Amino acid sequence: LRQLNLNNEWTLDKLRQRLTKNAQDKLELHLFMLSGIPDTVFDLVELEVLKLELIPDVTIPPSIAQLTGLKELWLYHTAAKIEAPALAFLRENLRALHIKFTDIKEIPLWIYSLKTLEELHLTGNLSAENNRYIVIDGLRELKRLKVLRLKSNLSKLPQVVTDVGVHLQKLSINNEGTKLIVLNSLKKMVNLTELELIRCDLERIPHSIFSLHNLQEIDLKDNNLKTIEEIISFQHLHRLTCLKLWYNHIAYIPIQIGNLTNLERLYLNRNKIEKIPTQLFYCRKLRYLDLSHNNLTFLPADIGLLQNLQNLAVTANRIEALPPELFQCRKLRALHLGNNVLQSLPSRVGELTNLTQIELRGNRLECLPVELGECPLLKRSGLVVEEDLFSTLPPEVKERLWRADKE
Amino acid sequence: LRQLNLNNEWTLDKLRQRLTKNAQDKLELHLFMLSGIPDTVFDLVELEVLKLELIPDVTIPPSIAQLTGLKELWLYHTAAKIEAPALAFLRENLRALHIKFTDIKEIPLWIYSLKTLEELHLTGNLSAENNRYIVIDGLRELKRLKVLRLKSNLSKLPQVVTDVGVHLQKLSINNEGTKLIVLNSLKKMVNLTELELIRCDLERIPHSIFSLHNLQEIDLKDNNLKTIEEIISFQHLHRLTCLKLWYNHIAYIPIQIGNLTNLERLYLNRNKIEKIPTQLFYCRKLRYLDLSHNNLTFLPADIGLLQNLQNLAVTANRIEALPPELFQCRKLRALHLGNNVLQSLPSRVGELTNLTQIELRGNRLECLPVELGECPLLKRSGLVVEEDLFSTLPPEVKERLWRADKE
Amino acid sequence: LKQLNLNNEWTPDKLRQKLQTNAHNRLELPLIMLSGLPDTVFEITELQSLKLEIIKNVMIPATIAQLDNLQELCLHQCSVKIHSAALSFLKENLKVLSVKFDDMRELPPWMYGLRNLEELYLVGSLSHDISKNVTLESLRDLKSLKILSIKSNVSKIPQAVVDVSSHLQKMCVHNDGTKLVMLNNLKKMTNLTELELVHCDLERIPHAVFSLLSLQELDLKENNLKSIEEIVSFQHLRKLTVLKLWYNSIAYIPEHIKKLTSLERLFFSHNKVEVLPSHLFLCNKIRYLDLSYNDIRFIPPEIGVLQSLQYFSITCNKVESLPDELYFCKKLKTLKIGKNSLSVLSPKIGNLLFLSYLDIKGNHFEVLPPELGDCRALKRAGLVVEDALFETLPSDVREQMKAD
Repeated sequence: LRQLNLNNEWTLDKLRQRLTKNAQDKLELHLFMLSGIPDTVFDLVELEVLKLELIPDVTIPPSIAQLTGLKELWLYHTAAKIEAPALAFLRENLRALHIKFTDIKEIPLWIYSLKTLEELHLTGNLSAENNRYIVIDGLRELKRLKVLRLKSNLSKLPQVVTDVGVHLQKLSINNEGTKLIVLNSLKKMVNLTELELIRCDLERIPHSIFSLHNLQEIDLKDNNLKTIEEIISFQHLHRLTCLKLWYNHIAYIPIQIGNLTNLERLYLNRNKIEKIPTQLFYCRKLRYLDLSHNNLTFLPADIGLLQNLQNLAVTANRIEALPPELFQCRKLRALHLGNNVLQSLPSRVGELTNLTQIELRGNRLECLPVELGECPLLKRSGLVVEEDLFSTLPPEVKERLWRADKE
Repeated sequence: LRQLNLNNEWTLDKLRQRLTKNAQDKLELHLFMLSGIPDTVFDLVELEVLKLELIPDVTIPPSIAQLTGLKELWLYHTAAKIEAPALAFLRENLRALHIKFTDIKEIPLWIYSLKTLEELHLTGNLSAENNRYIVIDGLRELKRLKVLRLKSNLSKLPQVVTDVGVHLQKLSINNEGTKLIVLNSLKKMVNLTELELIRCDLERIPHSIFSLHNLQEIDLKDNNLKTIEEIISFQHLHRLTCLKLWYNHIAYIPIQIGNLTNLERLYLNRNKIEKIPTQLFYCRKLRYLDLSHNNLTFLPADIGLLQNLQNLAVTANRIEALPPELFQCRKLRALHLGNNVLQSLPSRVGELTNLTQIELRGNRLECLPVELGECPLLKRSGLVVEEDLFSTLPPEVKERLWRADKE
Repeated sequence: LKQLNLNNEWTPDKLRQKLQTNAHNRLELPLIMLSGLPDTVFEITELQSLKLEIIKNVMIPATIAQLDNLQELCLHQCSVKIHSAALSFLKENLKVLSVKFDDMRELPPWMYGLRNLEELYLVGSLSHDISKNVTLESLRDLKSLKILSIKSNVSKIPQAVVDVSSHLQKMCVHNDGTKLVMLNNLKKMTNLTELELVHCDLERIPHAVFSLLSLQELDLKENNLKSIEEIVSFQHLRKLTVLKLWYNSIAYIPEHIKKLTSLERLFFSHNKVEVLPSHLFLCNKIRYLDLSYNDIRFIPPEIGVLQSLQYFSITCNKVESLPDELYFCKKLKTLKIGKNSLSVLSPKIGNLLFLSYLDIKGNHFEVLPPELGDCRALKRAGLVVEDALFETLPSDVREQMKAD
């Protein structure tokens, strides 16, 4: 009766009504606070991400074998019971699996027999008394696993994680305000290509990072770094393509960081940088750049040296003008220059026809120059311009802008 | 039964029509004087700021997982109990919490477990016997707290904020008539960009603001500042841009304010200043010169030098005649001349173009000159004036202004 | 229970969205068609005024103490009561009042108990038993009352006005067709500066108005004045600069106006004057001279003395001949000659460097001369001319005033 009642509640039409899409552009179905799982939700073969958030008394029948695109199982606070045929079906179609748990209470037990999945996520405190990282010891049978992401406020680095991570490609560690004691134990983690350390509050770069030649992305967001004096030891690495020291308090970025030519993306926004040196911009292949919410008083010289870029983020600092330094760049596509004290836009920004966006959320512009009327490519929806600032353009130019918005 | 009935009566569509927007342009919902909290409120997805006011002893359901856009929890006299999955969700989502309480036991004890919280508004007395800042001694667990509003009648500033202020970026303390013994304890608090000491009855500017260096917005509202002679040292503060010395007992301005070239908004309104020294008029960066409700009898001509001035509010002053040099500054956007003794407004206001709202009602203005219609952006809503004063304009110029009201 | 239903009905959000501004540039709540005041009014502490329109038997609580910004009340047909501490707070805070009394009870006796009152607007319908109003005679309690606008049938001037002889600065009556008598009270004005007797049914200038010694602005609008004759003592009103005598039946202005050498604002529009005198033009201090819609036949050539005249509205009059002496005065900024009886316009107009207003609508003209381009301060929006005569102008002359 319970299953029949919930079947009458959630018909296929209401399921298509509740169907959404996630950040991975996969079909998601947010099922939250249901006494039981439906059967029509397993009838729909279109489903790709089966979401089970806080649904108690879960017992999945083999009609989950009816699912075709099932590669994601977002079970949150869910105790899942799966029969052997449905478990074997999961052993050939399931690929990604996210778990939200309150310690051992909400951790499924059938995940260890799964040997063909490729992605997995975990979230929930693990460093309990007398159970120091002892609940995650059964993840050794998983050989095809490739992606493992953890947010489990770890007070210490688990040795089980170091043993497990041999077959790992992407690993992100979030401690949400807790010390991470790497203690040079990441030297074994040679296969890592992306290392994210979000809110590890390190205040020092561990020496084990300088040993991995596969890392292209290094992420130290919200680590409260003030003085980066460990980038001199980063010179040994020749794989880091993008450093991420953003949402920190880095007062100044030293000179030696200009020796990293392989760097292509600098995310240093919301920092304490006062003057960024010109020698730092000797690396002209900085395709992405994030320098917003900073204390830059002027845009320095060797931005003119930069040529292989696509955006600069200059939001919320003390820069007054677009100098010829930004004007020697011929590939910029997005300008994040809002809420600034930018006095004027000089003429050559009206040659920048390939201008996807501008950000001007409170900037001190006198008026948009007529050179911006030289580019019909930038449309009213394309750029972000204040209404009082936008109206100063000529009526022919404004009509062309609204036309290109329609056209 | 009351909780279930409240879930039943507060339907979804009536909540949709109950939705409003705040000053921060976020979707809003004010729950005032209810038995509990409806679950259909928690079924909402577009809501951003929910406002819990006078809610007696309710428990937060985990259905807050639906409230993904929820970022500001407003707690007014609400003793809230919390479910563990909802506690985790608010730990990972909720970012702004305002707590008003009458008793120091009314503040929830799970607010310390929040980790994504940055804005805290503890309004209500934290100072009590053996509970004087010992209850909020758990804000050491708070890590990303940047805005800490304290309308709490603090006799002396806590040691806990001296511990926390390394990461704090705004300290709004309202004692409603209790003097701070600051004791230069803000030296360890180095990351403040804004300091709003309002209604503190300081009667003098302390030296803790002077020891700091990162401040850009300094408000000393209603501090009973009789003398402000210390501002000579304010050149040490190279980043200040808004010196809100309003609502005080300031009777004069020392000439060393001319050293403060970095000021952009100088809010001296509702003070006892009777003469503006010309040295104050040296600062070219002033944009919001609000000297309203003061004892000024004349306006110096050097106001024409202040080209960046936009909103000159001299409302309710003793200024009898506006000098022509006042209209030298072409950036005047809102000339608040109301409640003054202006005998006649010169025709040079026709040269101004940025003027959007001029206030002349309540003056000794004999008649409105024709050149006032020369301002393009001025409209009837902007041109607030007595109806007979409006009738003095030519019916063709009056047609132009009435059309600006229409078109 | 009505108060409870009022609190339930009018949430503070509804009163916040009701908020607007009044005619005095104050934050005013226009509470209209209600049973009483809600208790959620006082949660809006930033309020500066309340408009109570037809809300009778209202009892104001002490929670009005939260309205620190409050400085004005506007009671429209409201028989309102107040509580003792609220009475003390509004005694120590309020500055402006405006009470209308369609019925006598709608005028409250409590409102005179304040002492911080500055401005009062006593609109309504007062009974002819004016001296019996002891509620009126309580304005002596007000130690700062400067504005007193009584829009009611004030036949006999109260001794309440006597008791506020010094502190008053603006005195306004709209008597609405009743003769203003008992002149000794208006004789007792000592420091009054603005006397606004609008339609006091004055068959001439009262001797009380002329016994004023510190007047600065006198308005006798809609008062059927017969003559201006006693002016040998207007010389004691050296403080007077504003004479407002339009919408009247005056037919002549004698030489006696030479007594006041501080007169700036002169109003004589819509009057029965058939010929403007030259001895009126003998005074040169006069900067504002209003004579619109009059019956003036011609302007004597003595108007050249009136150099400081910045306003000479002769529009909609009977004037057929305009002398060249008026065009000698270059300070005339606001000049309206619309709907007059002129034939041609004077070519010599270019000496008027400061000339913003020119209105010639309705008046018969043959050809607009090119000399209209000679005016420097003239504007196309300021030069109100028909579209047909807008066509009859050279393109350069068109652009001279059209292009800003």
